[PDB]
Amino acid sequence: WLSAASFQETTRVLTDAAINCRSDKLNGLKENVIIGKLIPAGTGINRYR
Amino acid sequence: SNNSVPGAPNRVSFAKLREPLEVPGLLDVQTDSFEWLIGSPRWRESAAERGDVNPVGGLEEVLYELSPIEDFSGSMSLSFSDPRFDDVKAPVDECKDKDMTYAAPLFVTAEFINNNTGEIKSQTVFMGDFPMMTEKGTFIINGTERVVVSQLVRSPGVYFDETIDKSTDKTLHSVKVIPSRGAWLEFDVDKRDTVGVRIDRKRRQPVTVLLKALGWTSEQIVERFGFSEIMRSTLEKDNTVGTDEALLDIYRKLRPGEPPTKESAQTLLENLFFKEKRYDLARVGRYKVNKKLGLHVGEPITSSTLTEEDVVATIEYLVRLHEGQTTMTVPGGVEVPVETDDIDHFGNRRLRTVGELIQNQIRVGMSRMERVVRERMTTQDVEAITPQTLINIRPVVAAIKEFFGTSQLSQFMDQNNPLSGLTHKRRLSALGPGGLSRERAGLEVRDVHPSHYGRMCPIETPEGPNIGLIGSLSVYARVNPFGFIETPYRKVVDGVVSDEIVYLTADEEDRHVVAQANSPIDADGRFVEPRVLVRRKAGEVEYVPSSEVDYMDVSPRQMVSVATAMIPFLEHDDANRALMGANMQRQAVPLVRSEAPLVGTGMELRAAIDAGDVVVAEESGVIEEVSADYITVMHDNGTRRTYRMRKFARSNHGTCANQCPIVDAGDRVEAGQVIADGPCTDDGEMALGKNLLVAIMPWEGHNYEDAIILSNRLVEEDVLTSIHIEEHEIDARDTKLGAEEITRDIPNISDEVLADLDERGIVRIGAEVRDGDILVGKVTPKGETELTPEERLLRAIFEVRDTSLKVPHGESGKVIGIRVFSREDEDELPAGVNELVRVYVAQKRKISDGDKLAGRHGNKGVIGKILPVEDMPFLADGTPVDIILNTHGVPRRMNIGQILETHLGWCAHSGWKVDAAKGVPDWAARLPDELLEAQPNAIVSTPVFDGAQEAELQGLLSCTLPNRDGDVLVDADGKAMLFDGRSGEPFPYPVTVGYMYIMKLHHLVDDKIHARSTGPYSMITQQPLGGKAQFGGQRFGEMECWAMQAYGAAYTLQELLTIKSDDTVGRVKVYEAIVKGENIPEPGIPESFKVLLKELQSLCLNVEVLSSDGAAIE
Amino acid sequence: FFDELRIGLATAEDIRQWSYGEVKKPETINYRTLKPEKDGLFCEKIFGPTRDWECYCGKYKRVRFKGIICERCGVEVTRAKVRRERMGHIELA
Amino acid sequence: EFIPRPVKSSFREGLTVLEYFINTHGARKGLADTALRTADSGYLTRRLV
Amino acid sequence: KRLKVVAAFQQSGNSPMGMVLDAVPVIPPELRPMVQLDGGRFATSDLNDLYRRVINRNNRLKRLIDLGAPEIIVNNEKRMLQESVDALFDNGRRGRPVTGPGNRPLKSLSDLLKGKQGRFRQNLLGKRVDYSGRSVIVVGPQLKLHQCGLPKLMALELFKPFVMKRLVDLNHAQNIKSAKRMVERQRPQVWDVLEEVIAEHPVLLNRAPTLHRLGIQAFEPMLVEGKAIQLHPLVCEAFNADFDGDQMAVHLPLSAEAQAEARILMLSSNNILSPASGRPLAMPRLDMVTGL
Amino acid sequence: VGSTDQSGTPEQSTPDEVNAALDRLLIADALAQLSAEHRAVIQRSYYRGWSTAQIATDLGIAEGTVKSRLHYAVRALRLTLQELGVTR
DNA sequence: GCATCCGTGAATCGAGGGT
DNA sequence: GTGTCAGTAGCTGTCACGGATGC
RNA sequence: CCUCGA
Repeated sequence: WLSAASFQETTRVLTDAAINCRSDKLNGLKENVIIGKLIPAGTGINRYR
Repeated sequence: SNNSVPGAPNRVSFAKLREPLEVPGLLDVQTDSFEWLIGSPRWRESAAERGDVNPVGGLEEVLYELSPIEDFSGSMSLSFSDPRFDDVKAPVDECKDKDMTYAAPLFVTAEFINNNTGEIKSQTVFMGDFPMMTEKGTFIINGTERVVVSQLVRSPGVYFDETIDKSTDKTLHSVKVIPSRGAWLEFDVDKRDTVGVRIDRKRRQPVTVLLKALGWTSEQIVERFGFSEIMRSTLEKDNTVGTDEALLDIYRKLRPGEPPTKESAQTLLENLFFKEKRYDLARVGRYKVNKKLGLHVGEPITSSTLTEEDVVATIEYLVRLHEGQTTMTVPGGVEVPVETDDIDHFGNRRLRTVGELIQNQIRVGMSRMERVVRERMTTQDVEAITPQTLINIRPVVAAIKEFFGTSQLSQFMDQNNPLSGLTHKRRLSALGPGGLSRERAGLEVRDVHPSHYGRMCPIETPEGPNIGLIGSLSVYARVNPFGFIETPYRKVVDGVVSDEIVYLTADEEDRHVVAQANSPIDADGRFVEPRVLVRRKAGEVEYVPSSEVDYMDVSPRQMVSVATAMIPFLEHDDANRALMGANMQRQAVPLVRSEAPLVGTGMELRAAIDAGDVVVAEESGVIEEVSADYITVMHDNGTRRTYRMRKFARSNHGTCANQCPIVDAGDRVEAGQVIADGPCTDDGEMALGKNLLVAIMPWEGHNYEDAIILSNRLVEEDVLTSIHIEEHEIDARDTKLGAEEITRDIPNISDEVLADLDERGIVRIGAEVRDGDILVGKVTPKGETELTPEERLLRAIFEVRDTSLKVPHGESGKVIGIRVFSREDEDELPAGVNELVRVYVAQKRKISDGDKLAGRHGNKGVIGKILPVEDMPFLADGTPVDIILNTHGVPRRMNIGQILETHLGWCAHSGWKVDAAKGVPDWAARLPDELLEAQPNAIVSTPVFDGAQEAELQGLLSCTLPNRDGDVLVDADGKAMLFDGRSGEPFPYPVTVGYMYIMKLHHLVDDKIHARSTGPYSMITQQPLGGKAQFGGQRFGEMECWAMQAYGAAYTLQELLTIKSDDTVGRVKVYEAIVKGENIPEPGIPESFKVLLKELQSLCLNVEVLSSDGAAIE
Repeated sequence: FFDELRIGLATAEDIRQWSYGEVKKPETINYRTLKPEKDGLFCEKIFGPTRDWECYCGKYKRVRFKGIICERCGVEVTRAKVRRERMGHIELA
Repeated sequence: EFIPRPVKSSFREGLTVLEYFINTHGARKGLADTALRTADSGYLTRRLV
Repeated sequence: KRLKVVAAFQQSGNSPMGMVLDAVPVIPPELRPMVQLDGGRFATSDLNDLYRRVINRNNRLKRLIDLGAPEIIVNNEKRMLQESVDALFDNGRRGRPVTGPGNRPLKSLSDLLKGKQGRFRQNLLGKRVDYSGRSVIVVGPQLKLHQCGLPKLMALELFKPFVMKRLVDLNHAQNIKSAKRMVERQRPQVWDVLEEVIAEHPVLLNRAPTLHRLGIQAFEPMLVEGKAIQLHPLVCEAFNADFDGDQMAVHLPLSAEAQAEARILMLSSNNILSPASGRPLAMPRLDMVTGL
Repeated sequence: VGSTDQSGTPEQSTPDEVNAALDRLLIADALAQLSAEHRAVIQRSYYRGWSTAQIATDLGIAEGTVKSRLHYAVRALRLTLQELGVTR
């Protein structure tokens, strides 16, 4: 829901997120970029990291 | 000869068409508008000879609409008349210095009429400080020159629209009756073949509801609109019937929530559209309606209001248009065509200038006072009331201050060079209040309209997001008292060109047909060819018999702007590069010394003189005493006028406005002659650049795609050196723990940095200051409870802090002026300030690697390398070239003007001599006799769309003058043999060589260079600041983060978004880790993300971070 | 390293569990003393001290009083960083 | 639609007064829609991203 | 579609009562700051007005309830409290927006996150960074493909802490504190010292718009006089960068991993081919092809 | 008068901690060259902000003992800083 | 059951100046 | 403490598109 | 938000 709320229709996405009580698995490029984690790609994947 | 009127240098033109009318005052748009507003004697005499009957100044029109002021009863009355001005409060230049407003006190004559006592007291009431317009058409608000820009607005009147439905695919139609003020009224035909009307944006009522409210029976309605089935179906589908029934239906939809009285709705439905209080079509709004409907076409414009007759004839005009009718006569009216309007046509698109734009702000201020007056009348006694007691001028002065202070039309004046300033005063802006929003401007408002011919230039327009929304007034164009733009035309009687000139509006021009300016004309006036290029209604261009031409264009350059008319060989440059050519001339930088261009257009004289940055003699006389400081002129009658030169003045954009006298002591000077010229001026002509010896060749890749290589001669001889001045400012305030004091005594500062300061802490005049040096030493006392523990220990182990004025990064020059303002010394500072110091620093900027140069044809480029004078490819006689332009970036852009300009430029530099023996050659038969011979460094004119033809240019190259040794260096093709200064071998092939006028643009690396290690951070987001002036960093945007992810540089991306940005502890540990030599620590959590969570919470959303086990972590 | 980011509807009990106090008065600050008004939108008892370790009434202005709830003004004494994280609330009638 | 009347002149020959004006209709709309054609392009790009 | 909403409240275990609020939270003050103007007057955030207008109406409701005001005033007041709270969360969502001074719609909490100026796109997907710069670009034919030229004054500020460290090591400065005053005053010792610092320390060049990944490439900086960046003529195609006033930004990788990512992944010599088509980009393109 | 959301109002900024971080690094170096007694007294007077009697109560030493240790430890730090060229 | 009307979206970075 | 009429400015000169909202 | 530069 964090990768979707940052794309389009922010209020429309955050509403459905709170109704469904959605949990965001912080495992994605757009999501980790936001919080400051290493992106799971390139040198960030567990094989090279 | 070119421009033989004031006494200018003799510039010879390649002109084939004579100029019947000389260019008007290019600054008239600002002048006539303001003179009309205040009713100056010059404007009244202009309207007097114009034929006008009962003209009205701008103030008189607002005061007459206001007078008289009466309460509900009518026992008391107040009226205003005769507005007059006292002398100006402070001169123009003094206002810029002391940060005040240029204004003149406004007096009116008011009197109180008492109906219950039959006695009146009349007196003079001071209304308010009235902002005055400078002679240059500018205002001065708080010490800053501003320019009120003319606004393109939708003209008042009745307009019809033909829209196409999306789903039903049927042709719909709509009508708008746009008043100059009041409520709006739009009729429409929906997809059900019924007619309605929306009153002031409100709900769409059936069109018959309005007729029933006016007292029209349902039978008489069927009598008028019976010929259409869509109107018969409207009265049938109607809900309520009855005159007193639909009248209440309108009231509850217009003013909901109120008890509906038969006379409370009868009052406003008459006042909103037929009483002059809350509705008014200006004298132009009435006239525009009287033609579209074809009624009152003979009545003098006296009715400033809408009538029921107009509404009925309007609905008749609409319903016929819907069902294919093409002709209609109003009952008792002339025949009129039935069509839809453009709203982009310059006959329906109106231009309101400074006077009108100001009048509305005075009108709002007066109306706000009028309501206070009526309340103060019924409160005070009816015998001790005077005009002084009834008048509260507070909302008036706050209305003109609100406008000039905050308005999209009060714009910071462009003051790079005089041409940039002149164009700004002639701008036509579509944006603003009452116009449209930038998000509300389709691809149709922006493109060129056929009615712009001779009125608005189709070239000069920004290429950014404001393209098409901002235009420049055409050269010969003018504005009528109605607001439309008039342009002159030559009346053709019977196939004969006449010197009679008449100005036509947009719609007036369409009712005739006009010939193109460059039509072949007999010496008597008869056209040579039967068929001539003719512009027709609806923007139709076609040939037509000579016996059909009614008018014709005044001059070829009639359609272009002032800057565009300054592009030589303009007819050979595409609009794209021409747009940049004209837009970049306004970006020219005033050079130390100015050279007039060899190849000109003729506009350079009037553009410079009408700009107002030169010094022209008002009356003829002789020069009694002339100095670099001032010029004194002794007239013939005996009076003396002394003109003071503006020396090393800071422009709005940092350029140097410096005037220099031209005439000498004891020089006879005629009236209107230039006695001193300022920046970008030479003997009265705009000198926006320098004449440079150009070679068109690639050179070792340093000029690769649009880069420029320059000779160091331009550095050694200050050919392209420019002066720039920055203003630095600081103030001494009262703080919570005392007061900041400006002192030379600064804690923990050596005596070596403070060596250039006087005893006050101010830098002394003449000192050279680098960046970081102290200019004004100010210390502010800091409390003890604000000290770091280390700062307190460092204070214990060894109360004011340093707030000195230092030189910002990247600034450097000589301190030329200081201005000090002290509250102790009567200086009026804002409350809480005790002293204010402004330091002026001047820098002499030589041309540097990366500075942006450009020509007049959109040929731009930065400086890629400045070779020494010996490395440059030099001509046969040893003279090295000055600038090398890559050839590849020439034939793509379609800017051949530089090629024709380069050739003519050389012929001007060398001179020519046409073989006169054995007759005049066949190519120069059309050339004036003044061009058959030319001395070196001759000045020439290539008028736009006239001027030198390629045939005549070819002939001049054949008869170019030889040099001092007797050798002809360039060939008839225009190319010449150059020698490589680096190797010595001559270049294998001949190269195009000539002289081109190059301007130094205001995009210099000295200003645009920037770098940042650390610096300020925004308090909320904790991210680095932005902009060079704030010492900010660059923005790694969204697309740039995609690039790191695309590379897979994950760690670099985290580094960018964490330790290098908003990691509060991570960025510091990086700074520590660098000076220690340790490794870079691990990035933390961005403080900006912490803010995001706290913002989602503020919306009643419970966001939580869970660990791998499931426990929420704080 | 934290795995999941959970979002949900905030119960009225959560809204009160976050808030360090209710915003009763509508005032903002004083326009002479620059002191935020008590129980206002900037109440120091609720959101936090304007300056570090400085209370409203002025009794505790030193670092030695770390964690002391002032009795005369009710302001805690931590860094002004908490004015970036302590939430308030309005109890609706 | 194409104008039933062409631009006969070449830039070497020299456009007529009306020729330059009639050229600007397409030239300005050439710049106008180019800004719009880049806006829809960049928006499509971020949806694809 | 109704089941899509109802089943969400069923499984998750949260009550639908949360959609109706009994208390509204107050955002911390630093996120709604009130700033002072140089004229003595004050400028505040719109949220303070929005929060303030809700409090006024909420306090009025407590008066009306205590005073036993007519049911028409209590009910007609609660609506205003509903409309006021509706504006605090998303002003303008229903009806006409709450106008401020000048008929300007006030920003709401939900306006803080929408569009390009919202928190997500403006302050989360892209921050603005330290250790960065920008200047005019100029072609440098003599440069090798892996080289770029940055001005001396740009490199000095970018490597300021690195210069301070070495100035204090070589004993040009007594302490690291005075090493800073030396760089800020631009003492002549730094220009010889700066070369040791920037030695083989790659930098990143970026030209907006960054359309594809070849819009950013890594280079070895070369100290040049003047104030313009010197760019290799072969990378102009990737950047789509002509030289008529174009500007490029420079970013200094700090961490060891960041330098390795620039040296290997982003170096201009390792990115000759277009990732879209496989055909070369750093090839003779304009004047160069004509010469050949 | 003003709204921060409204344009034309400058955003608040906070300077960087470079000067503070460098001083902290030099103070941490001069502190390490002190005796455990002197270091544990300056860190209780300037870093913890206690009174003279409060440090005397904690360390179990006399009142004048804390005054004397502080008096020397400050001069000891001034010795180390002036030896490294720290500006007065 | 369907036409209407509501809400969502509309490229990137950069300079300087006013209130 | 308040007490005869006592009544916004501004504005529509964006548009494609989908689906809940509503007759 | 006014003007402007790729």
